[PDB]
Amino acid sequence: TNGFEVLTYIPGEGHNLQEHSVTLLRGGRVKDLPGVRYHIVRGTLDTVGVEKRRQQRSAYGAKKPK
Amino acid sequence: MVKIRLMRMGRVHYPTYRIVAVDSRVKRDGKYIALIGHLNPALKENKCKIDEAVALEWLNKGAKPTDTVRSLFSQTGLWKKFVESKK
Amino acid sequence: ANIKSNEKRLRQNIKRNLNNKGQKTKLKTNVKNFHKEINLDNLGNVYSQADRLARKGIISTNRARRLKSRNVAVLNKTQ
Amino acid sequence: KYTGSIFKRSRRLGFSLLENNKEFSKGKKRKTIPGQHGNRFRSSTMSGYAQQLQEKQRMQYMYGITDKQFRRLFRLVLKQRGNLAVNLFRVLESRLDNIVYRMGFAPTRRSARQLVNHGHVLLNDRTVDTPSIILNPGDKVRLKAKTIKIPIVKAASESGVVSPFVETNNKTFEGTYVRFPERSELPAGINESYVVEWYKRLVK
RNA sequence: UCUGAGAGUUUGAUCCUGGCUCAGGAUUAACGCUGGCGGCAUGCCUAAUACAUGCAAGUCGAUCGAAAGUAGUAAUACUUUAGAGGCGAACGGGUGAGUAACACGUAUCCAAUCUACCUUAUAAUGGGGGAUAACUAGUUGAAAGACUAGCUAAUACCGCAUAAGAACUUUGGUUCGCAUGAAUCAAAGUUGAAAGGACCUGCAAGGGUUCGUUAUUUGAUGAGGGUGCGCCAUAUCAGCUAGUUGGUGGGGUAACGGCCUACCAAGGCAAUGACGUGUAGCUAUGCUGAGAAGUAGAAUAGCCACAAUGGGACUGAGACACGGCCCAUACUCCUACGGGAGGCAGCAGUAGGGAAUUUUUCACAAUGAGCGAAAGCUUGAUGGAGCAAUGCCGCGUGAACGAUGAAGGUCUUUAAGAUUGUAAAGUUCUUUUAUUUGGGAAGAAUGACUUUAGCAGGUAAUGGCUAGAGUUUGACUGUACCAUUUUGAAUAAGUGACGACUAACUAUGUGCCAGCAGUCGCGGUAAUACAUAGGUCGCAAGCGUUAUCCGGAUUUAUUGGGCGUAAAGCAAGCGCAGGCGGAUUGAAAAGUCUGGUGUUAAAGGCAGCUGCUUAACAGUUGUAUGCAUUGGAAAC
Ligand SMILES: [Mg+2]
Ligand SMILES: [Mg+2]
Ligand SMILES: [Mg+2]
Ligand SMILES: [Mg+2]
Ligand SMILES: [Mg+2]
Ligand SMILES: [Mg+2]
Ligand SMILES: [Mg+2]
Ligand SMILES: [Mg+2]
Ligand SMILES: [Mg+2]
Ligand SMILES: [Mg+2]
Ligand SMILES: [Mg+2]
Ligand SMILES: [Mg+2]
Ligand SMILES: [Mg+2]
Ligand SMILES: [Mg+2]
Ligand SMILES: [Mg+2]
Ligand SMILES: [Mg+2]
Ligand SMILES: [Mg+2]
Ligand SMILES: [Mg+2]
Ligand SMILES: [Mg+2]
Ligand SMILES: [Mg+2]
Ligand SMILES: [Mg+2]
Ligand SMILES: [Mg+2]
Ligand SMILES: [Mg+2]
Ligand SMILES: [Mg+2]
Ligand SMILES: [Mg+2]
Ligand SMILES: [Mg+2]
Ligand SMILES: [Mg+2]
Ligand SMILES: [Mg+2]
Ligand SMILES: [Mg+2]
Ligand SMILES: [Mg+2]
Ligand SMILES: [Mg+2]
Ligand SMILES: [Mg+2]
Ligand SMILES: [Mg+2]
Ligand SMILES: [Mg+2]
Ligand SMILES: [Mg+2]
Ligand SMILES: [Mg+2]
Ligand SMILES: [Mg+2]
Ligand SMILES: [Mg+2]
Repeated sequence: TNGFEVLTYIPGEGHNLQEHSVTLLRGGRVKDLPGVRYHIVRGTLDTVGVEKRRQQRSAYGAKKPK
Repeated sequence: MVKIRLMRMGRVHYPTYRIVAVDSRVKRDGKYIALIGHLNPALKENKCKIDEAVALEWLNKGAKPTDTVRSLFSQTGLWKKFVESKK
Repeated sequence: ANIKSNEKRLRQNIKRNLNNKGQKTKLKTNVKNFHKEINLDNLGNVYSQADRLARKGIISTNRARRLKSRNVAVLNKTQ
Repeated sequence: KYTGSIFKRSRRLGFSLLENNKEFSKGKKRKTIPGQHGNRFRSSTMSGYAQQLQEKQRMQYMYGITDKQFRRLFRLVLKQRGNLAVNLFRVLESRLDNIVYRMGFAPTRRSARQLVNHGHVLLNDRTVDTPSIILNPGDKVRLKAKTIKIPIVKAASESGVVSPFVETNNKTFEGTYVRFPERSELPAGINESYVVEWYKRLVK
């Protein structure tokens, strides 16, 4: 929302990003890629959740199987 | 224009008052000059631990009480001492 | 967005300003006449206007006092 | 709010609620740590943190307490005079639901908590519903009358088996308590004092 | 009587220097998953961005004319208020934009000040005059209004007589001071006040209580000024200042003052940091720390500043005035196109910005304010109720009995077996929660007012003072809570982790692919680090992740570190200012120590106690720190 361009890793297996989309970044720092220092909160706004996940879901954003 | 009056310092659904000499234009629950003594709406008896010392000085100085403030003075008998000291 | 008390107060102060301005102008013209053709006679009139205005509040009481003291200094120097 | 598998946690730590009712059982007389990975090696040499945390759980599971409640009580007892190693033991054993079980009017500790929560217990001069009130030796904690007739009073009225620190005046169910519990009435299930130091690091 | 925990990580392995990360707390928090309730508290950190709509300061007929309405044959009785007048609208509420300095905290001197109402005490409250609101009529308009001419009233306004005391001077005394200078007279000169209302008695005349007024007197509160000390970063900002420095006479201000003026001069500040830049409301305090201190200035409380932006002034005791006035700028809106209206940083709410922060609520019932004799009246202050796990605290999803082992799931030590697991199934019990029934408060354990009783002043009457009786008043509220009230386990468990730091491991799938990660690092076809499953562990109506602050960090080391080989001794010297410095004697007492007094607002801090079922919380008493003044000590 400011005027800063940051390279943010999409933390998960599979994404719906289509070059033009809105994301809700958080804090972090992936050690493999140099320069990346942010993570995308999954399953919050336009970005979808990470289904097919039953472990540590509260972090990736998946509705309780119930 | 010192005015002996109250100041609410309790909590939700539980008031608690303190007789205190304060100016008229100062907000309630703000700054004051001298402490007289506290009050409790539900202390059953002795509800007003009065001072009986500086209060007479401030009333002699010309402090104007309030309706509820005056009320407290009368059951103990402070009104009597003030009026007879005036006389 | 307006209060009758405020509106009424404005309407009253116009009339008060007119009357007080008249009183102030008399004092100004009187002290100037006095110090013009200096004469112990005038001095009295100066006292009357200054004291009267000071009581009514129109003029701050201290200004009347300083005017009174200072005007009397000129007479003693000249007499 | 509590676990519903007390056998499992008692089997893990190894110590039950002092009658071995959850250890004897009617089956297999199992005294191994639960789960598939119970009959393995690497038994001893628990780190200081490991044994301290295991021991800390023992203290707060013997009574059905939440750790946050434990921190509150420790913060309370810490400040007073000095080496208060006689006070917090009385404080930890002063729980109201704990006293009813030591009173001999409940089959189990957490069942006594349920009766406390349901309003079947009284106090010297008032009534008690919350199962956390800190008691002081001297209060005539008299039992209810409409609960003396309920279809579960039989073992309840069998309080002849009672600890010496809970005096009842048997058959009158007065149930006061004096002569605070010595370490003898606090068995080797949890009898250590460096758990206090564990909370000293974690809780100021 | 205080009072401090460490570990992982460079190397084939070791020691040291050294940086990074973690274990603990905390917030005005946000996000993901999940979600039952109650007691407290908090809740636009961003756009001082713009605002629809509705409320947020009025009151007195016991100041005054008139008008209107209801009764009355009338005289008149009662009620109501547009307007004149008094008082209050400068309090209270909100926001922190600006501000780096007497803004603020602290201690002070105001011989350099004000203060309406309030306190005490002391003289008066006599008599006249001229006007204008409301009203009528006319012009101009849809209306707001505006203009013109007449009519009235006073506690509105303006003269006059009168000064107990006042103010300004004159005459010499007094007591003097800190330099200007104050303090007190005795006499004199000069100057200067106002208004009545209500009620009782009295044939009347007259008298009286009370409210109010003028002139004073005492204090006190509140406001204003000056000064010492403390109070950010930056030299990759070295000169700044021409009303700036001083004197003279004058003007102005509540007051001193280049605050202003005319003249005479050339100074003032600055390396002990001026000036400039950037940033920021300050403080009591919040979080953290063993301590020294670091950090943010939530809530609330003191002080300052501001009210769309920038100026000016009236009224007033007090404003240069948030919801008063005038002007300009910007912006929006209405119009019948001539003219106007506007300021939510008051309570909600809307739009927008944001990762993100609530009712377009009820009542003055309690506390507080303004006006009133009371009746009262006005109070988005205030008190409640909504909303939100936002934080702290508390309670629940059940109790007993119950297989040397139901089914299912996961491993099978290839029949056996384990493990989930008293978990479950099943037999009984209870209802904090949940659904009916009956009762039902606390706050209003106050009260103002109005008939009585008594005292009490003055007394010829009325008001004030205590007791009893009454009207006695509730938004919360048929709410908290209570009872053998019906039904019934019925209405209630999630999240992180399991290689080490760090409590807790196996299988399946994948095969340097998909993915994890706070650090070391896992994945190249036998992965306890990935995905799924079972088990287990850490928490719990909360759990993780992210952001920020402190500790750990002795990692800016005064307390409390180093400079040969690890970062760090200028290439060396002459050296002003600064810092330090031989021995003895005397005085003073600036440091230093100690006694007395004043102050350091309240809340918070620590200890004790009380009250809420205990707690959280609220109240209660205690509890320092520094500064100034005064009296001593004399070792350095
Ligand atoms: Mg004036
Ligand atoms: Mg290595
Ligand atoms: Mg940590
Ligand atoms: Mg009216
Ligand atoms: Mg105003
Ligand atoms: Mg204001
Ligand atoms: Mg407020
Ligand atoms: Mg704000
Ligand atoms: Mg006044
Ligand atoms: Mg007249
Ligand atoms: Mg005259
Ligand atoms: Mg008059
Ligand atoms: Mg000069
Ligand atoms: Mg700012
Ligand atoms: Mg430290
Ligand atoms: Mg604050
Ligand atoms: Mg703030
Ligand atoms: Mg406004
Ligand atoms: Mg608002
Ligand atoms: Mg505004
Ligand atoms: Mg009220
Ligand atoms: Mg909560
Ligand atoms: Mg809790
Ligand atoms: Mg059971
Ligand atoms: Mg099987
Ligand atoms: Mg009541
Ligand atoms: Mg993971
Ligand atoms: Mg795994
Ligand atoms: Mg640190
Ligand atoms: Mg440090
Ligand atoms: Mg070092
Ligand atoms: Mg070197
Ligand atoms: Mg050298
Ligand atoms: Mg060198
Ligand atoms: Mg030399
Ligand atoms: Mg030298
Ligand atoms: Mg204090
Ligand atoms: Mg408190």
